[PDB]
Amino acid sequence: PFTADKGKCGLPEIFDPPEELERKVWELARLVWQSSSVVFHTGAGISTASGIPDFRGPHGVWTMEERGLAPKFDTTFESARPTQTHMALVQLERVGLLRFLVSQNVDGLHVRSGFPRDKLAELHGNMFVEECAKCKTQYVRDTVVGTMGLKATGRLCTVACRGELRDTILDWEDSLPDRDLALADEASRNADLSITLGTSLQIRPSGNLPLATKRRGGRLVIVNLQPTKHDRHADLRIHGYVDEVMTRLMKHLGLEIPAWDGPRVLERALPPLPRPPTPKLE
Ligand SMILES: Nc1ncnc2c1ncn2[C@@H]1O[C@H](COP(=O)(O)OP(=O)(O)OC[C@H]2O[C@H](O)[C@H](O)[C@@H]2O)[C@@H](O)[C@H]1O
Ligand SMILES: Oc1ccc2ccccc2c1-c1nc2ccccc2n2cccc12
Ligand SMILES: [Zn+2]
Repeated sequence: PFTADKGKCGLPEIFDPPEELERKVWELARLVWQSSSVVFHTGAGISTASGIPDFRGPHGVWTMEERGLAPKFDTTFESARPTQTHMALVQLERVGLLRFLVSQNVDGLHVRSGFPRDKLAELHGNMFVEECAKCKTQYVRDTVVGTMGLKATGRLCTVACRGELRDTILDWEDSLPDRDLALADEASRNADLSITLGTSLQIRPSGNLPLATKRRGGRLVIVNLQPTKHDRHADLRIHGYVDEVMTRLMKHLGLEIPAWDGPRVLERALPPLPRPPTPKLE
């Protein structure tokens, strides 16, 4: 709990220089174009450009704690805006290029960005979500739910039930949600491309799921400023800021990154929108 293993923290950052970075994002476009089933895995580094520190970055929560310093937030969770990366994931799902979204983040931003909850697994919980112990109904709130560790929040279930409502923030000892894990695992297994964004992949089983894509010939892309636990298994590793990678990628793919209306919850994925025709890849 206090000696929970926080892994390797504050490893040096890598910057692919510009021409190498262009070449690798073109190759990622290539693989997106060639794949039948793309699953994206996200961690805390997709939210740093919205003011939320990561865990193991140079100024991450655990990194800073190791040296005696505090992490720094430049927003609240309620006032955080989804990044260019978050919104690029919203679009890729709408046009049928993303089959499933696995996230370790609890920051609420994927849900708030409008991303459909039935294509999303929130492996570590979501701080805006509470869950009824009795019927299992979830409530996506507009403010962070006061507690962590699957505790009672003090509110009751309003289903047509009075069950105790609890947070969904897993503690060190707490097993992952079975639904979310089972769907992330299925998705990961059947995917032919897994792309990891802003995770150092050190937590298991979250960080292992991208490797499942390797099983039957799947390709694995890792996008991260630091080294990650599975770098050697990656077919491509792109060392850059994820917003810069994603914006380049979308431009190659011929897609706009859509506008954020403010916080919205979408339960179920809408019907898929038209998307550009695919280039010839010789
Ligand atoms: N803007 C950026 N662009 C690219 N990479 C980034 C950026 N900012 C940060 N990174 C990289 O982002 C990576 C973020 O890695 P970690 O900080 O381990 O977060 P996790 O999501 O995998 O943490 C897993 C869980 O562990 C915790 O205990 C909680 O339970 C978490 O749910 C770093 O390697 C950064 O270099
Ligand atoms: O619990 C969350 C939840 C979400 C986050 C998002 C970004 C960065 C840190 C956190 C944290 C984190 N967790 C802590 C757990 C135990 C002790 C201190 C923690 N901590 C301090 C600041 C942020 C956090
Ligand atoms: Zn209930």
